[PDB]
Amino acid sequence: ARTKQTARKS
Amino acid sequence: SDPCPENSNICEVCNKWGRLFCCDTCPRSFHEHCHIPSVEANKNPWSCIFCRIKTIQERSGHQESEVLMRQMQPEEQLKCEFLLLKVYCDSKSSFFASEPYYGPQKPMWLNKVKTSLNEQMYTRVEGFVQDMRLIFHNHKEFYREDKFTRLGIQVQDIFEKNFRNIFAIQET
Ligand SMILES: [Zn+2]
Ligand SMILES: [Zn+2]
Repeated sequence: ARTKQTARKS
Repeated sequence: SDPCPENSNICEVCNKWGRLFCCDTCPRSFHEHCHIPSVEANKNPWSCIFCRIKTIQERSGHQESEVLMRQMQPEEQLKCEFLLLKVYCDSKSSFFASEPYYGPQKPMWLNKVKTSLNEQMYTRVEGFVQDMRLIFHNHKEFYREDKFTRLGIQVQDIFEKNFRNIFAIQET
């Protein structure tokens, strides 16, 4: 499964 | 660069950022443990619980007794997992997620039903529906404060409505 990295200040 | 540009930047359950798993048939994204069942990180292509429910639904009135009598076969297993996820998708459910604070005869919280259902500790649907209802029973037993009492009433109605909608139970 593909993954990613998100952030509140991004 | 964004590995999954056509997929969400926040989880579908808790609506927060972080390490997200991306579905390969719809644009949803889930934390590793916010999805139910927990994401099989090495499955390609991975479809989320909403797509698997759609596949089952369009290719599969009932009585509540008969539904509860059913053994936890992969369909019923996935429906219950989806019902519990639908409960998780409401903010009020955070009150019932962790192990509570007090002593009842048998405490029960959301994460423990997640764990038991994950380890397939239920042989029939009645076990899962019974632990879910046991959460609200104990809440109506130990808490009298008006705000949290109304809160548990609302979460109860949410579980029961999602329960009768997903398993297609008859009114009247
Ligand atoms: Zn999907
Ligand atoms: Zn999440």
